[PDB]
Amino acid sequence: EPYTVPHASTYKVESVPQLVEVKEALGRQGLKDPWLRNEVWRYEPKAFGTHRSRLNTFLFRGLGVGFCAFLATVAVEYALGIGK
Amino acid sequence: MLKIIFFLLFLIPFCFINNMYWMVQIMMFFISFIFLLMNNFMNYWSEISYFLGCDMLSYGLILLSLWICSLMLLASEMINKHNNYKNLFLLNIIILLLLLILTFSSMSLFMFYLFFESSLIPTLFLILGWGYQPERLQAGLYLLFYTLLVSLPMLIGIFYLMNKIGSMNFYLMNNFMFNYDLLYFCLLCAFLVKMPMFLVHLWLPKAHVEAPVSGSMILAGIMLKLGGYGMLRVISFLQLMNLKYSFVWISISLVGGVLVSLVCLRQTDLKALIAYSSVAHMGIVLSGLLTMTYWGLCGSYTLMIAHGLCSSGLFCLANVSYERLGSRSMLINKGLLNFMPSMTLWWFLLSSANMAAPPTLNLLGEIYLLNSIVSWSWISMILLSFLSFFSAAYTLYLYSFSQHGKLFSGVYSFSSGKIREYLLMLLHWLPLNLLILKSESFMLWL
Amino acid sequence: GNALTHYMKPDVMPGPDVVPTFDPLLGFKSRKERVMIATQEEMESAKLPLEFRDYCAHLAIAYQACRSDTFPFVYKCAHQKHEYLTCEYEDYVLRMKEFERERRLLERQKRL
Amino acid sequence: GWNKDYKPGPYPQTEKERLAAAKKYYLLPEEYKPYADDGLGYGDYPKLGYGLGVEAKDSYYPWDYPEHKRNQHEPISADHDLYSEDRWSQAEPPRYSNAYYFACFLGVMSGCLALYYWLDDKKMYRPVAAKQYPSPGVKHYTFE
Amino acid sequence: EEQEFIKRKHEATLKLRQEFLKQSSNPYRHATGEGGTVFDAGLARFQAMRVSNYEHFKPTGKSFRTGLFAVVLPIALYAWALKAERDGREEKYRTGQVAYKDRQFKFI
Amino acid sequence: IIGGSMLNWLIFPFPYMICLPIYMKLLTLFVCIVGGLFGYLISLSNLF
Amino acid sequence: PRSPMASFAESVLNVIDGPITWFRESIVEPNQQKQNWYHQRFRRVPTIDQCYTDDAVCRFEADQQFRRDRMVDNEIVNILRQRFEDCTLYEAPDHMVKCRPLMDQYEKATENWFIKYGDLGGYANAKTAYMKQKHRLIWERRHGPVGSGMK
Amino acid sequence: PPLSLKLINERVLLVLKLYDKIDPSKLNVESHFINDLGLDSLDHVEVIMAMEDEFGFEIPDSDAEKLLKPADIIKYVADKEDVYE
Amino acid sequence: KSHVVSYRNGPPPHSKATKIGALTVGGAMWWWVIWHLWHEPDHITGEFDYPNSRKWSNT
Amino acid sequence: MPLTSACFNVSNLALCGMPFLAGFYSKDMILEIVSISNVNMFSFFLYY
Amino acid sequence: AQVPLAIVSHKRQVCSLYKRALRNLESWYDRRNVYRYRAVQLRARFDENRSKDLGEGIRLLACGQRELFETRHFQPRNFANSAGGCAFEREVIPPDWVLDYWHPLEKAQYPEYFAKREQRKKEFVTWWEKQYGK
Repeated sequence: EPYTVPHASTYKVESVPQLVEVKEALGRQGLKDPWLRNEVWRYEPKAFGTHRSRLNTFLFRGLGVGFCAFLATVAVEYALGIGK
Repeated sequence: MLKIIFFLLFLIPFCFINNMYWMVQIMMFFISFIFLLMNNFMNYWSEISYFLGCDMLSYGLILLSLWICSLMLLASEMINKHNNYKNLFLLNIIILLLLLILTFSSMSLFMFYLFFESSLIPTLFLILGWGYQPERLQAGLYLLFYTLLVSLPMLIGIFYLMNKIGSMNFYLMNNFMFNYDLLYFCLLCAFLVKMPMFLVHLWLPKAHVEAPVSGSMILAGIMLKLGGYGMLRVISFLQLMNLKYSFVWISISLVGGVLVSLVCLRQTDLKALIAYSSVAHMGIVLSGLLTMTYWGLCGSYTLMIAHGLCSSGLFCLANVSYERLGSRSMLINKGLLNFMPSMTLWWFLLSSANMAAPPTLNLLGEIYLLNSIVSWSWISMILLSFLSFFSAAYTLYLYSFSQHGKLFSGVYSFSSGKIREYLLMLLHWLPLNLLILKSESFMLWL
Repeated sequence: GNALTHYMKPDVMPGPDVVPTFDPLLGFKSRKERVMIATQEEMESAKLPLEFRDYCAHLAIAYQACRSDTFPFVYKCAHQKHEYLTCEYEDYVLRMKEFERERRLLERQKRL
Repeated sequence: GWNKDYKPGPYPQTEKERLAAAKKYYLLPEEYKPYADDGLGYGDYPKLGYGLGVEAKDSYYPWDYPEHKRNQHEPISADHDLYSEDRWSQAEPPRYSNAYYFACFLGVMSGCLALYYWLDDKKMYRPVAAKQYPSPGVKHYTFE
Repeated sequence: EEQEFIKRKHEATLKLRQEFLKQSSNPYRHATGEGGTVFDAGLARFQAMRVSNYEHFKPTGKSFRTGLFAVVLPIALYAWALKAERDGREEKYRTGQVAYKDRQFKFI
Repeated sequence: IIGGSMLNWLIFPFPYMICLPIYMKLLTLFVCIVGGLFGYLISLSNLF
Repeated sequence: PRSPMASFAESVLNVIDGPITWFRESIVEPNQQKQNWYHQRFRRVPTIDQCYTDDAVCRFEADQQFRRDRMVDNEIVNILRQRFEDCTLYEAPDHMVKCRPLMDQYEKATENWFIKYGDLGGYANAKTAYMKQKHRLIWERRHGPVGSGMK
Repeated sequence: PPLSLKLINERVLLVLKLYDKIDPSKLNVESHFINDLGLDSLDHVEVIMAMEDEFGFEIPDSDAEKLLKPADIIKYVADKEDVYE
Repeated sequence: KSHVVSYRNGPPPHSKATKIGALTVGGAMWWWVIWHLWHEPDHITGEFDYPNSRKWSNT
Repeated sequence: MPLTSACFNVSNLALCGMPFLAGFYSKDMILEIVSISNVNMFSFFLYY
Repeated sequence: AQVPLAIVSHKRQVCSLYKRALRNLESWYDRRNVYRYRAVQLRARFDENRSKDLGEGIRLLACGQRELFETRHFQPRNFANSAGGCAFEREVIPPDWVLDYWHPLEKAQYPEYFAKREQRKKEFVTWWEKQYGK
């Protein structure tokens, strides 16, 4: 079998991340949204986290290692004899 | 050169003896190998037999003639399949070969003209005895009568030259110069039809389209070059008169070049593309030649040789399609990269040489000719640019559409590539790469 | 301190790449002369391109020695670069000071 | 048959010939429409296609030869090339008209070009002195 | 919708779809292996018209103006320009105005 | 990652000396940065 | 050998030069026969001026002399070009050092070469060249320096 | 990876169970659009349009009219992707 | 095409070694960036001060 | 892809001229050479 | 198999218009949160005028079509693995008879395939004989 598919009982349009808010900002128009249940697995927690969190994950992927290895190199040039 | 001549005569019997298609073929290549060995010439006439000489200009032309004349037999084997009078075919070819040798070595103008116009017959046999289209009839009418209708009239110019000169060896004319204003047109135009010229291109597409692989290879491979070889020998004494009236010829050639290239784009037949293409290249050759400058002439000699080779190979390609998919059309022929990918390599290469991609003796030509014309008149550049541009343009289209698109649905199973055709394509191209190493023999003749 | 005012006063602003035009006035700066260190013969053999064959070439050939000495790691050859660009920088200070000097010598006579 | 066997007839000049020719080309009696035959015409050859483009034709229709989006017996347009997807043709109507495309390009080019040359007249710079060169007889004065 | 123009074409034009399939799938002439293609009228029509339309050509004002401005005026004008410029340049040359220093293309 | 460094230390025997105004040398950084601001702002859009 | 890699490039230079020069001394010198090949000296010929109106053999002899002389003088232009070529390559600063002092030889060579051979085109034989000089001499004597129009 | 006929079926079923404006319980797999689903003139193509986005290809404009059932949709996807086997 | 093709889910959690490969790839970039930064932070600044035309007294 | 994402970062920053990467070594040196040399308005403004 | 007729009903000229519109929303709005908003806002615009006279329907097309054409994204979301895709139709395969012309040693790599190939071929002949009774 290639993969598996859930039943769609889990796919609740009540997905919290401001899909209800756009439901509200629609509600002022008050028309409907029948397909919105698709976007549940779309914007799901721990799939991709927050966009700012994702940007944190990306724009800073190895800064901690960089600074640590940087400080080690600083110690090397300080004590190895390079001096200043 | 009588060595070659007697060799060919003693090859003639093999046509009668049965099953000598391949024995004849090897012999023609072997004598070509022998004629290769015989090479020491300078600008002066050399190897002066009874009335046969040889020179830079004639030596390479003969080698191409022997070269192409042997490659006929590789090209055409359906004659053997059909048993379509292989004996007459072989006899026709050899007879043609002898005439070419004697045409290119005739040290007299009249001897040259005699063999030149004697070649009218054996070529006509080659188309008519083995043609395919019903147009073969009217095509033969076009070929023969366009030629004779002007090729005969130079006969007067030749005799008039005799009366005023006393002989017709080429060196003897060079000593003199004529400006009677009819001698010029009568000789020039008479050669221009066989060149051919854009305004008298008319016959040439027809002759190529309804002629076999062999005849078409001959037609585009020598006949056009043979016209040019005469020009190179004869314009020596037409200079002053040429200078007065030359702008007309260079204009129509250059103008016709861009036009015929646009005809190629719109054309829809493999032989028609190549036929028009060959007219285009021989347009530029006619231009550099009529410039008469050193660069033009020495380059013209080269481009005639290289153009003949590339035109032949492209005709073998056209034969291949015609012999698999049984129809010359662009529409039917397509996507062959899927059916003969190792062949499409050769399609690309021969196309490459025709658009002047190095290392290519063709390309070596256009540098020489384009330098000549540009020096002769800066105005030319405005059309030289477009002429080469559209030259490559249709060649691109020919290569792509024929080999690239999705296959054709209705196509009945046909055999795949084979050693004869593969070796045929290498043989036409690989020397076209070889020669650049030693262009000096094919580059210097003046 | 810009270039747009040229279009308004194409006279007042001296222009680009302009030679001095009031150097005779020795009551101000420019009383001493240039100084040549690297002889043109050594410079010739130095192969220094003419675009740089100017008064700051002695250090230039000095650097070439540094780089031809320890070429595999040019990064070691740092101080030679540091000095050379400084010697050039001082020339640039003279370039500016020449610009405003001929500006000054221009202004004191402008309205006069 | 051969080409001379298939040579198109002269332009049909009465209604019966129109009926015959439309059948000659398998076209319906109104589908058939010969060229103007005014002096550079093919005569009875039908005048088809010539639309915006071949790829405008149906993308998903069942085609005998998808290559050119062509079914079986059907009169090929006299200008099949010059309208083929491999040649001058598109799939959808253009957004604007010819003058728009050329004008939007070239009008901008002319203006920006001319405005540049105006500004080249005023070529800005850094106010620095002329580059000094050692040479015979040159005596630039040190600020000392 | 013309009242069945699309339909009227539909009936016959969908018949030969099957014959194309019969031809293409034909095991027998595909077995012969001689190459060739199922005949196609549009192709045959197209080749014949492509090779022959002179018998249709009527030499009228249209064709004359078309051809005249197609090559003739191009050929004449370009040739005239070439001759005119060369006449000027050669005139300077035979006058000897430009000596053997300034002139260009000394080597062709 | 090392990038130009290897070349930068081995191509210029005569590194071009550039002592410019601070409002020019640094300007290359901020006229640069405002592009990224716009690139990541104009993309980020609220629904309505 | 101050520089490190240059002190190494020498090492491969010793590597490459080693076997080849060994091969030269090892399987050439003990396997070479001595033979000599000289260089033509074609006798002069009575040029077109000398030969008679219709002396076809003599005229043919003159042209061949003209062609060979053309091929050499044709060349002397090239060699001077190659010579100037070297100088411009001499040193990056060294262009004006010897361009004009060396090029001008090439300049004179071109103009002289043009005058003798130039402007004739292919097929040009001794006759057309020789008479062109005659025409130029007449022009110089009558209308003065070429490059002045006429009077 | 290849595609499994049963999974194609469950997948069209998943979206159909997902689509609100259809009868929520997703009545018999062979539910005709105008009969019990009640899918209007425009609701029908909304079905096709989601199927498109889900299965990574446009359905032809008229050929949607051939698709008159979720069984058809499976049958059309199957003809595309070699699912019979 | 690829041996991992999930359905309506994030990536199948891959090995730490591949995670280590990425983190080090970004880390090497950062290490060198700060490496250069501290070693020659002045370079971003104009390497030389900018003296003033007015401040230059008239000798 | 944290590797491809990270690598695509390195290409961006080299191309974006983030300091002490490829763009910074190259784009920088060009732009102040534009400053040093007298140039045209559009050419100046357009580079930035 | 059946090749459909080309006749079209005003319902289809209006519904496929809705289809193209949904596409034109995509090419101009991407974020699925943004999309479903505007797609359903589009529906109201196709719903407020649900049932009108034929004549008004013709004017409705006279406006509807222009909106698409005048508001078409210059880069429509052309579909990846379908006709017009950015990589669709990447390669082609020739008719099987090419496999029929393998050199016997070339044939000698997959005998089991070629054996079954030979069998299926004869059974196809029977099938084609059936196809219209030959």
